Amino acid sequence: DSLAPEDGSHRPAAEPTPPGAQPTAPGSLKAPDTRNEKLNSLEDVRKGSENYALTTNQGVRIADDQNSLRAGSRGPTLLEDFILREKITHFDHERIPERIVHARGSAAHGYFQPYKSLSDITKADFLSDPNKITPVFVRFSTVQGGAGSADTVRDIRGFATKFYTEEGIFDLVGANTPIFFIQDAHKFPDFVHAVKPEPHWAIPQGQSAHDTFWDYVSLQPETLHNVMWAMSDRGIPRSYRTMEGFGIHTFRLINAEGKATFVRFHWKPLAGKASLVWDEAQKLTGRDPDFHRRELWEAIEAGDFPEYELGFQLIPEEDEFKFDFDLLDPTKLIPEELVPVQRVGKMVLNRNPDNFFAENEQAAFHPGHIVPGLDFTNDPLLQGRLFSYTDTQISRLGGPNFHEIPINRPTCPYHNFQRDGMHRMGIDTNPANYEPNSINDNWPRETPPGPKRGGFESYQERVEGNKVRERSPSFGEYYSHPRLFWLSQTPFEQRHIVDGFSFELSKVVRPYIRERVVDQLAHIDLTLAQAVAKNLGIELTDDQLNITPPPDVNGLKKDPSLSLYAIPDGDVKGRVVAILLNDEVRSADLLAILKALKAKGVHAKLLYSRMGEVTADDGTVLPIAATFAGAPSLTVDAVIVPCGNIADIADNGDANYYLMEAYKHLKPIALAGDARKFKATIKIADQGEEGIVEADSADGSFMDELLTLMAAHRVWSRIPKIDKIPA
Amino acid sequence: DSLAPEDGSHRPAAEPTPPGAQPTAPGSLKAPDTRNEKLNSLEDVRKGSENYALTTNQGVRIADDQNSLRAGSRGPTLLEDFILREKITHFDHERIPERIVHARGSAAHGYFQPYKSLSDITKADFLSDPNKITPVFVRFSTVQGGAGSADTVRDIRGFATKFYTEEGIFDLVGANTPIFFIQDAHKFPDFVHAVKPEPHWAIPQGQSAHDTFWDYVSLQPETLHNVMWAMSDRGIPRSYRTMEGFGIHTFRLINAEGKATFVRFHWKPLAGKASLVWDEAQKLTGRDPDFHRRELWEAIEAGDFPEYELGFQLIPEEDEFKFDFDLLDPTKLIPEELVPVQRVGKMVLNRNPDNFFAENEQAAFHPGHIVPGLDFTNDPLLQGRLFSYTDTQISRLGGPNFHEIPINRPTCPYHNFQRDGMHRMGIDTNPANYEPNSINDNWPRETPPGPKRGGFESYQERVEGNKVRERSPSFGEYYSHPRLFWLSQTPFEQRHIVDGFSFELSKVVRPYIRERVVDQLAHIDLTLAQAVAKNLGIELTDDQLNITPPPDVNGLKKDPSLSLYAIPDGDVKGRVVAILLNDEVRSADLLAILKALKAKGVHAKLLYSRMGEVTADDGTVLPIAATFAGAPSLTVDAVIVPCGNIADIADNGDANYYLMEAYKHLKPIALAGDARKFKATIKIADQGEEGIVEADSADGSFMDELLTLMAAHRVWSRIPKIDKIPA
Ligand code: HDD
Ligand code: HDD
Repeated sequence: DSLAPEDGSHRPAAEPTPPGAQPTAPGSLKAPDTRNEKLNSLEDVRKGSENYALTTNQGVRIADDQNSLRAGSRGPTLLEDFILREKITHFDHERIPERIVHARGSAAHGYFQPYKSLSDITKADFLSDPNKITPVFVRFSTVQGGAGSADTVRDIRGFATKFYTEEGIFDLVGANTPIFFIQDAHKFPDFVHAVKPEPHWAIPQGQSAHDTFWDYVSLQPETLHNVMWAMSDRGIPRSYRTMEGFGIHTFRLINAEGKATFVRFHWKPLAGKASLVWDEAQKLTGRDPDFHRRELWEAIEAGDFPEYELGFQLIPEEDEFKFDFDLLDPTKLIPEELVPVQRVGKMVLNRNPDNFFAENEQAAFHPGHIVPGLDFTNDPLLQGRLFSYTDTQISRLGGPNFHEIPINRPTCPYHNFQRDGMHRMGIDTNPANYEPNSINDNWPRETPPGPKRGGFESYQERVEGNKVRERSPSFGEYYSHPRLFWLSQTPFEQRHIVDGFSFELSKVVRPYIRERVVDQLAHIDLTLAQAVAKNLGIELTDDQLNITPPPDVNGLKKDPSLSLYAIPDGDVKGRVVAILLNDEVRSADLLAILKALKAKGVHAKLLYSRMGEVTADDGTVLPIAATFAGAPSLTVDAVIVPCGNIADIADNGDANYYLMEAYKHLKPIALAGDARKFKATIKIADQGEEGIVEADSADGSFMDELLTLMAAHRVWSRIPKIDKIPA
Repeated sequence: DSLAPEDGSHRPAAEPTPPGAQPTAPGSLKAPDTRNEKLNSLEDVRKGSENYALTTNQGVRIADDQNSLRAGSRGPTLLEDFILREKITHFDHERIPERIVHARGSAAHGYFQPYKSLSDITKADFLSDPNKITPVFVRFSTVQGGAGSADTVRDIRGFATKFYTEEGIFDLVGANTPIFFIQDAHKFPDFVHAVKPEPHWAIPQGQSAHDTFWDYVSLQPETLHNVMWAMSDRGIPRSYRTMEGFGIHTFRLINAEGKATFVRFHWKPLAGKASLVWDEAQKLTGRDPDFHRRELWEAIEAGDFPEYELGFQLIPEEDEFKFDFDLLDPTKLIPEELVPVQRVGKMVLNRNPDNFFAENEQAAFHPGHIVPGLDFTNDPLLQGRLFSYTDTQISRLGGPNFHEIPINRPTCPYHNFQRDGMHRMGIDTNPANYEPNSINDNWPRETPPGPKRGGFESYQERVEGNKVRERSPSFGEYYSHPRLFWLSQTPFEQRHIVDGFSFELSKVVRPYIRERVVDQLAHIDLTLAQAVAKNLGIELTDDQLNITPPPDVNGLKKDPSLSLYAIPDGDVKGRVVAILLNDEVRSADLLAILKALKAKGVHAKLLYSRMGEVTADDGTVLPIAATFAGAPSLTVDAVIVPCGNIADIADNGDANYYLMEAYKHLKPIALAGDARKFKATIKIADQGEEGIVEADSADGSFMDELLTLMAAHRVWSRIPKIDKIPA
């Protein structure tokens, strides 16, 4: 019975559409023409549904899927109802363990291509030819929260890319900050337990603002550098598209001649760097906990493909010990002023998955999954990571055949003498299951190392030392990087860092813990220490006021690449404007607005006080995306209020608060005609004010002003005016 | 090392302490003298920590837990480091599958005691004597969200009680609404999948406001009744302590004579019925996603034990067919005006767990777990539930030995011939592992049914009919209960229902689904349908305008027990008041304020613009609990602003907004002396207005008036005033 509407409006058009225009859908139905080798290789397991009979898992057609089998229609359910038990059994066993860390993540498919051959420095096949494309699957995530936690929390973000290369899978498993909190993997469980929900009551979710995290940080100064990044606006990115990606550790590139080059991996967001502000981010976890997941999926459906530039920081083997920090210390970043990021290639994410569980939830990424031409280093965090990502999927993905889960399968050949394990898919026909063997003539065979298509051979690094459980003495420096980071931020970023620490520490119940953290801040910078201390009602002591600042990092007093906003990098394509409608919209304003927005690739969401439709002054029927309360200003980048019958929304509480919220969160607001009367609500400026666009109508000049504001992301000059507005 | 602070402030006092005064802690440490048989039985597995050496899982002392073993202090990590590998292995496999539904839940220990023997109607041992104390373990939950999802979402709430009886575990697995959405267990997966995050992208979390839920609802009218409950304020409870509890299904009570009585289980909140308002609940999912979990824990730590009264709806076997609706239909409630709830006993929750994962996450509840004196019915939803709850823990808790997990273990004896299975703890010495046997003289033995301590025998219900997959025709009525619920709500409750539907339907992207639900509502009540339709810009057709309303339920045109607020049941103990401080507070007001609150067990939180202290007019040093932004008005029940230097916070946006938010969410507000200046922030006239307490000081009747408002929960007369106001 229950069928599609007559008009076929149940199904989304299979073409790129702006966010909100059509219901979202599985990637292969939304963009059937978007292909790559990995996507095509998944065709063996994709299952359709249209025009097929409903069946059991054993292929038996079901006649009645509305009822259990029972003795009489008001009788007991019978044990022989195998249709019911199969259906319930499958339901009862739907869940699989979520990831210990990074449980909350959003993923997409894409492709990578190098700009030029990198054969002089590496024999890795995927970086050898500019016209050789490598399919990717990328998963972005948060760290602390469960798979059901919110997206816009303050946390580090994970940035994992699976490269399906012709010589094996390469997983580049990184983050959105260039360092990690700890130095040795042996302490991972301590750090993670400290930041995770506390053990007695399992609170708080997706928040570091609790006693145990700050206790750990206070006793483990090595965490301060990544804590600085977390407390900055880097901890609350606007989108996965507008954050940097870093592999954190120093790895090696190995060329065909055997030369090893130290490398640190970077991802540069081609959409620019952009973060939310704390109040916005926190409120957004409540208004839309799926904001980053939704934004990524819709960008891809709209053709606004998340694009990243892969970059390498290359350090010659002879320069290993030439910085004032150890290259193998993952709490230490390599300043771009010292070692520039060389551009390597572009990564484009152009298709969403079909089924989240099957492809995203089951995907297994592991930093040990390298290929010939790449190698590890002795970074002690990286070292311990190699043990963990293979181990963990034995329970998470049920066994050692996790490489056979469709999303994890290599697109290149794979043959070995490994057999069985739970849910073995591969049916091996090889007479032998061991080597050496004569019965299959020793196949599959080992392959000597070589310039191309060779077997993996580890770089023969000289190892010289006693068996010790000891931290390198060169890792024993914890304040210089934190301070380099602090001094590289703009004044408004520095305040946001202050506010982040002050907010977090205010949630720490034990006051001595707050004081210990403030003491640690005094070893980084007294201006910073004092600003936090004042917000906590703490007085720095005389000894604290006399702590000598840490040395500069190899002479650097700052490095602007560490700031999100010091150097403009603002792209408006893919951003969204909230348009506040009224019941007699001036169609001339609306036309100029959409044309201008369309030219720059900026989307629009038409909002009103109710759903359904509104008719403009020229009879144009405008479908309403959401109500003012339904899609808060949190969800958009700027707000436009066109002229029309302004008296319709002039006394609307939600319409007024929409502007106050956007204003508080430093977003550009544009008011046309009688819409300028909303200026009173945001008690500010008579003549005008930088950040607020105004004119008698919405024209070319009005829209160019707004788009220029959006290019700079937020109106930082308005900071001084926001802490009086009651919003 | 010796890192605790000399002064012992790291450790919370082991005595009842109000919320926020001390760091929360594991139950056995916070309240060591609070015991019961189950808590004492868990002593064999409880593990301490203080004064013990740090070891591996095999008992080997660890010398250095900061480092991995490597060849050289900057060398590679060695495979022989078994201390590293064991610690990472345990960490790597910490997670277990979350529950398929109700993954998000908060639990506590407690006890139950009947008021009088129920031997005349049931031979269940736990109800046979008023002096018989039964230890309980209760878990409250949401339904849709994952374990890391938020607490104050709009959803049904789970309410599961594990009764550790002398004759077996009795699990009463209910919810906070008297009905469920579907009629037959075979459609459970259908309904759940429809409400859960959509499969392509896994959005949205913790919400039924999406197309697939409303698609299903519109095609399955049986769901309308529970949908009505969810859309009302019942879907967003103030706390687990202030919601009702129901078993939903009609079960049987069996006495010693063999007589069967139909019974529906009820839980009455002794703190009363109380819910949030939509905007507060949604915002509160952002400001504190653990609000219910925290509130439950802290109430128990303050000694404000959640107390519930078990009640029975009793229906004689001869009255099975005397109602308009089928007694076995779970989408139908039994109106208390027809069948009164008879008070049976009291449940007190007085101790939190020690470890959330071990006790809360691994607890397994199942409604098939009944004891002699209770029995099932043919309710088709219940029938299928009996299959599911044993089945699901084979994956969730790793096997069939899940009753051996400490929290799940019976306190009474258990002996049988079941053996082996993963994680087998019990070491059986019985020579026989089968019955009948002679080698152990047939022990353990079967026990015949009898008045007390006898074997389980099912009630010999007559079964007659053909083997059919068929819904009983008596279940085919879908609108009369929904309508009864609608008509029993107050006008502001009805507005809130209209608002829930309107908001949820606005998040449904396909307009035709919205229209179809509107068509269903028009079968329930025209006023309701029209109001929702208006908010969605949908016009009812003339046909929809003349749909004749469903008949009354057995002559009833309303039943006031179905309303949260129609019949007052306001309890103020355990509620919390925000106190907006200034830098020269009038200490006399503060003393009057704080003592009046303490007298009624109402908690307070002293807030300010920063942390630290503030000095009152007489030099009294006031400890600040949180900042205005740090503990938003969403978390409190009322706000008081004492006299003092009001100009200190008068132009503080946050303080002003605090009052705007609380005013909007209908909470009592009290302003003393110059704190009346804030009236212009909330637009209060000079003469005052109901819901706002105001006077020259906090003396006389100021606190009694404020406490009367708190007793009535929220100021429902202010609804019309909140319409405008930009907050
Ligand atoms: C020693 C253990 C260890 C340590 C020291 C790290 N983690 Fe890790 N992390 C794991 C143990 C692990 C894990 C336990 O193996 C996980 C979770 C489950 C999974 O599959 O892998 C994982 C997941 C995981 C993911 C999610 C993969 C996904 O999206 O599926 C990311 C992006 C990171 N990690 C990145 C980091 C960063 C950049 C780290 C340091 C630089 C780091 N990990 C340290
Ligand atoms: C046939 C399937 C079935 C049906 C029709 C129901 N559920 Fe259920 N229930 C599940 C299958 C299940 C489950 C999959 O077996 C769960 C998941 C986790 C578990 O242990 O039990 C569960 C758990 C579960 C819990 C959480 C126990 C805890 O806190 O651990 C609550 C309170 C209930 N549900 C309540 C109910 C009620 C009031 C429902 C309707 C009357 C209902 N469920 C219908």
